[PDB]
Amino acid sequence: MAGRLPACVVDCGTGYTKLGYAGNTEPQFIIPSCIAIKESAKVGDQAQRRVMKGVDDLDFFIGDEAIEKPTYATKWPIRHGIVEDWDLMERFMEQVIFKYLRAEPEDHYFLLTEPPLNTPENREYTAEIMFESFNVPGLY
Amino acid sequence: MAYHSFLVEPISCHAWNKDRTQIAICPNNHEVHIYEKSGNKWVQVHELKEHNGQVTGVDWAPDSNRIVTCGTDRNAYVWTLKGRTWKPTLVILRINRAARCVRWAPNEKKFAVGSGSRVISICYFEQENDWWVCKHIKKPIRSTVLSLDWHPNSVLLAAGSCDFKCRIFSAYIKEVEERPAPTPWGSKMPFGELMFESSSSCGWVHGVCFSANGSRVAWVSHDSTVCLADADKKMAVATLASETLPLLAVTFITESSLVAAGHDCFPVLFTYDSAAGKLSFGGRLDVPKQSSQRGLTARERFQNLDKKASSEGSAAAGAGLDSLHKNSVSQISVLSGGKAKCSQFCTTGMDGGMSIWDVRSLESALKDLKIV
Amino acid sequence: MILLEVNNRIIEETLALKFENAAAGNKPEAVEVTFADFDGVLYHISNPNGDKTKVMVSISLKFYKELQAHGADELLKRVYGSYLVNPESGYNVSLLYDLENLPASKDSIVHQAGMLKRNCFASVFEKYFQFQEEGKEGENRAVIHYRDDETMYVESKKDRVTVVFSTVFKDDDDVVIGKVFMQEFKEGRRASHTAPQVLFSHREPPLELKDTDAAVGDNIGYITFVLFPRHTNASARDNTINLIHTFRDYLHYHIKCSKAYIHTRMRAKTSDFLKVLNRAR
Amino acid sequence: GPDEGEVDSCLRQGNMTAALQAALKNPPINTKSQAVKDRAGSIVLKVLISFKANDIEKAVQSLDKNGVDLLMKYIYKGFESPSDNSSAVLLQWHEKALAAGGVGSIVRVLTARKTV
Amino acid sequence: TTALVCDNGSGLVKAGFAGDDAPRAVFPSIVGRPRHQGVMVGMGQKDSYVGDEAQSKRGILTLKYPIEHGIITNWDDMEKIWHHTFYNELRVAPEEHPTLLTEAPLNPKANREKMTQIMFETFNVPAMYVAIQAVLSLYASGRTTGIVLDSGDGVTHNVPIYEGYALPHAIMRLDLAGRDLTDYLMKILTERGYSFVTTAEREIVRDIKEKLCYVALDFENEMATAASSSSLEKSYELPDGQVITIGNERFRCPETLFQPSFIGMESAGIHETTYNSIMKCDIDIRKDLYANNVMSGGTTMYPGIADRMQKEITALAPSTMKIKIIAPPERKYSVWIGGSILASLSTFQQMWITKQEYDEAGPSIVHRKCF
Amino acid sequence: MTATLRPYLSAVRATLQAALCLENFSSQVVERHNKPEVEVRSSKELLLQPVTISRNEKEKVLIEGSINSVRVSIAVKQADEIEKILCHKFMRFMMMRAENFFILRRKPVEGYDISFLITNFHTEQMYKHKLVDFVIHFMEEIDKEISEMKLSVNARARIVAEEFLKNF
Repeated sequence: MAGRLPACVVDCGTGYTKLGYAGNTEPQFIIPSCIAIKESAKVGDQAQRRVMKGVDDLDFFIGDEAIEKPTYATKWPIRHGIVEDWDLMERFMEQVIFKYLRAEPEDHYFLLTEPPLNTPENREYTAEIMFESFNVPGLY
Repeated sequence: MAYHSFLVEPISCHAWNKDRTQIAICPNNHEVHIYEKSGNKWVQVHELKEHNGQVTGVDWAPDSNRIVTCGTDRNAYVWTLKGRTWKPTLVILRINRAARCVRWAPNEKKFAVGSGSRVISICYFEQENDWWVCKHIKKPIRSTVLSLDWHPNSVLLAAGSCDFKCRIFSAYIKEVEERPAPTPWGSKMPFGELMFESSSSCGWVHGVCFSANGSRVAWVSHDSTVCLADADKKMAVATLASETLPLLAVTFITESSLVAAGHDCFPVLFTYDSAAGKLSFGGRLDVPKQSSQRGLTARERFQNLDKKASSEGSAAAGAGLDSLHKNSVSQISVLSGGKAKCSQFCTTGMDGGMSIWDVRSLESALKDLKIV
Repeated sequence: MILLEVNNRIIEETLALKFENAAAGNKPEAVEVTFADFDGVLYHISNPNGDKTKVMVSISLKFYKELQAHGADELLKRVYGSYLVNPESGYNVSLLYDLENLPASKDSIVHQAGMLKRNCFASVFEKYFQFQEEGKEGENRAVIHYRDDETMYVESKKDRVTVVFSTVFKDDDDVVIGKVFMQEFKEGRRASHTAPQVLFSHREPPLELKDTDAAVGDNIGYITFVLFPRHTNASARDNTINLIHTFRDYLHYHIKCSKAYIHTRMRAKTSDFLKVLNRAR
Repeated sequence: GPDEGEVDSCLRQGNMTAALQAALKNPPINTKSQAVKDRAGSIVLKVLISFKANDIEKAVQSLDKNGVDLLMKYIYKGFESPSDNSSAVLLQWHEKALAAGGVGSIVRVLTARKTV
Repeated sequence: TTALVCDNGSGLVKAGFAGDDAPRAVFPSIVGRPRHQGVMVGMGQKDSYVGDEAQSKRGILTLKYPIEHGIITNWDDMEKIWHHTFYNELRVAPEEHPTLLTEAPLNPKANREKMTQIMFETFNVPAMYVAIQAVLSLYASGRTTGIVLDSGDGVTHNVPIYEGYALPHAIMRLDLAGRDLTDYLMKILTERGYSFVTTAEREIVRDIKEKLCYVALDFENEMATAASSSSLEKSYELPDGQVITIGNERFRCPETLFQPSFIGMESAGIHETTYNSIMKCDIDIRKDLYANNVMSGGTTMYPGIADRMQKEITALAPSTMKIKIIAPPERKYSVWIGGSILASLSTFQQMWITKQEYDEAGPSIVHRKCF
Repeated sequence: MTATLRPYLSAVRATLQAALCLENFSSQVVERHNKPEVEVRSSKELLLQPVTISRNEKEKVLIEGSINSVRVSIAVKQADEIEKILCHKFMRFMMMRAENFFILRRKPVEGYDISFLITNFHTEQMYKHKLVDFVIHFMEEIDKEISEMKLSVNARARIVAEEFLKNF
């Protein structure tokens, strides 16, 4: 059973994420849920607003190697009062999927993980994303 | 003239001893303390709780000092100052859900009622009950009462209703009274009977007021009709509606002029003669207790880095209304000189303050009525 | 940061570890793999031949039938037929890295063997290169249906090597970009003063292969891609093939990266109205 | 109910003030049929779309308070129906009707038991 | 009610409605955006201060008016200013009302699509057409026929008309504007010894010049005079409480129109350069043209230049025929008012592309394989 | 400026002066627990009229009122998918933040484009007419913000080759 490709698991841990590939017998990965962006706050010069035109103005890196990045604050979209960066978690996972795993989420199937004490809105806004951004054939 | 909120109660009603000294209040929720005219300061005098149905109206019989209490429970009582505190003394009724308003048959004979249950629970005292008891006008009425006024002969009654139809009634009880004098509106005067009507189902009648002897009567609905019936014009009637914001209150202040107030918070005058439908105004009555010199630029600066409502306007000079007229004004009454010769008048609001007022500046006219 | 490699992060590190392990003589654990890439890939990997000292990668795609028709095989017999291998079943072909297929310098192949995807594409693109170099029009076009709500072919002309396309538009909110921003490429290159011909075509495939204005006034992208020899030299070529073997697939992923992003503005904005809403007081 | 020929007579004769007083004449208040009401509303709205901005205030000052209240019931009747930017000419009518009646003319439409 | 007429161009914006006596929507066709760390961070400011607000804040801002391959290139910075029009000047939608747009002669290919892409997908106008600005001037004069000068802040052009039939080979478009003047003009401050001379003072330079400059009457007489006088020198306040007193420069640098050669630039001087229109024109008309010489712009409001350019032109010209040279009060301001008033000839609308035409093919209904 | 908006919203605020009614009653036949009174309206004579108010030809408002609680809904000229679904990436985003401001009839209601649930509680909670003098006009400003997202989003269209091709 498949899209073109079968199901796989990510366990989306609030320290490290873990996963493996169709046919293996282990998580091939158990890995830092972390990402680094400069937040040194001297917001200055040549100003612009209200215009999403082609950029020269982003400075960011993701995963275990983002831990090395200087002035880049290696944040963690783990859940720890910080929750709101489920916004970044999309772009983050888009990197993971298409660029670390180097994969195709409209062809595979998926299983993903949540805590018992979960509220709806943070997932359900990401459900348009799951089926319009990630456009998966099926998941739960 | 003068104002203060000694503490910021949502004064939902006010009542007194006839010397206007001990202010009782309908509070927030179910928590009363009475305060008193400490010269002109306001200082606590009582704690009351045991009428537990919040509070609604009352009828403080203000000579005899008997607050018949009402609200969202049949633990409704003559509260009386037992020397110690105002304390309960039970009434028995056959209303349900609530009592909104209560009304001494003017000679304090009994009171009339407005129920949470479509009805007039006509309530009469029994020494034998140790308490009141009632009988009911469930019919010919259809729905219940918001406002009440006995005609001065005290067995004759007017009311404003959620049954809308602007009807005049009799409610004599054999075991406390005898039937009243040949009422020109209609004189079938036993229990529960209908004297007269004006065809007006025109909003739920919200204020009812006799002229200075009740030869004519006014009404208003909360839908803000303003209206009358006059007997000597041969059971004549009148109706109008205001221009301004919807009514809180109206009263006669003669047989020919009345004070009205609404969500505009300022009072406006009304004037009349006897020209049937010729209902007529007289303009806004008040002048604000404020002047333009108010300000404190330091906190205006501090809280223009923060931004809560931080784009200014004179609406804020009345906490949204302008005129110092607040989140809202909430009641009006005459203090002294009365519905003929007033020397002072007063008003309440959501701010919890006493206010007293500029009357006799407006004394500037003579005589009234014209048989038209 | 958003970049990629033709060899895979997932694969190179694990199998170079398996080959660090092969150098050490180490014993197995159970690998088998299937997955996907751009271009509709079914990757595979395995413990083939049952035993403690082999690995095999394999791959399968439907339109291999349109591709084995072409002599791709010979460059690959050099670069990868340096290694000793056989096709697996169900897969088109497979690479047996038997741990006795490993050299002294075990690293040296790893990158190359991983980059094989695009390199298989390049192994046949060279024929249209050779057709252009031999001065040949129209030669032997590689009509492939890699995709099918889309179309493509590779072909040649004496001056210039070529590819052509189709792709059906789904939404007008896409079309309003499609029929605008490539016309600030087809009329706009001054700050990007390099590019070969690329013609995105909201209706128009070229004439030897299909014919122009074959869409709903805008509803099919018959894109086309044609090379100046300042690309068809033995160099500027390679850079560019790499982009192309991801381009629109990768782009249509970047779309969503940017869709997500606006919600910064929107977070700020919506939070601003939550501020503004107080001011009624 | 109103008379179509009576209103068109004033309207075609340039007696726009008479067209107004005629189009307001004998309102369908007592009829429970909405169709007879909408005929009167179409008569009145045709007059309202036919006016000149400057002439509105002359015509509005000719009405008594009952005419202004009835007019507000009709302006409201117009406003339920978007089309032809009718609401733009109606807003200019309202501005004059409001200047003549005052806000009590709004209150009285909001109180009505039966209406146009 | 309305249809929309604008000086959408260089200098200030100078817009109004159709038919008005005056442009009214008026501020610089240039804007600024903070050049700074906003050290009082969170002080509630948006990222731009615009023309008049740009000037109110010009010590704060980065500003744009792009490459002399056009007037501008990221016209999608007037992006912002489109809204600055629609709301911040007006509070209205263009999408409501038929629009009179304008563009110059000889614009390179892509213009009109890239424009109309916005003008209908974005500005969504009911229907529109685009004018060329020269004869707008003659409408105000009530004329059709003569030679029309533009020199401005965007551009220059030199335009023969004959009730239409305007000359494709003897109309003379040129990049030139008052825009350009300052690069020579401001190097002089080191002759002035001013250790203090920047970019933002260019506007004050332009100020002093617009207050006190004129074009020299016979320049070596002026040079001998500057070599012998300083009544030339005239005082000017500066923002801390200073004055500077300066004023030979005030007509020295005002020679460069005859001497582009000042930057070593191989261009002829002004009237000589311009004469070539006429030289390429019909020859017969060159009598009658003596009465038909129409001249205008903000750049045209200087003293001394008029008699100078006449005598200069006269150094090219025969005598022989009856002169009229034609340059009105407010010629600088005037052009929008003539173009405003055109719309009264409602005929002017009938040319209009509607949004339908623009939708159906695209603006491929009208762009630039079209002539 | 769009100046008949002044007649429009001055007449809105003249309606919201004629009829700033909302004040409370609980019960007289059925329970004291004050309801979504505008939803649960049984009968007319106690209550405000049901109403609708065009601006033009697509644009209009609905207002409906129990004597104590009220609906609004408002309709917009716009009708392209490029107008709608794109701003509805926001009208999705919007609705949890309605839970942070408490008076939406929380949906982008069709025939209109939105709706509101309004009640007497608010009249006792803080303030007076500065409230509606904010609200009715704030409601335009959040429409003028569509122009703000407009150039924003159109400039996201100007992201396009400005990345992919401009890499080279």
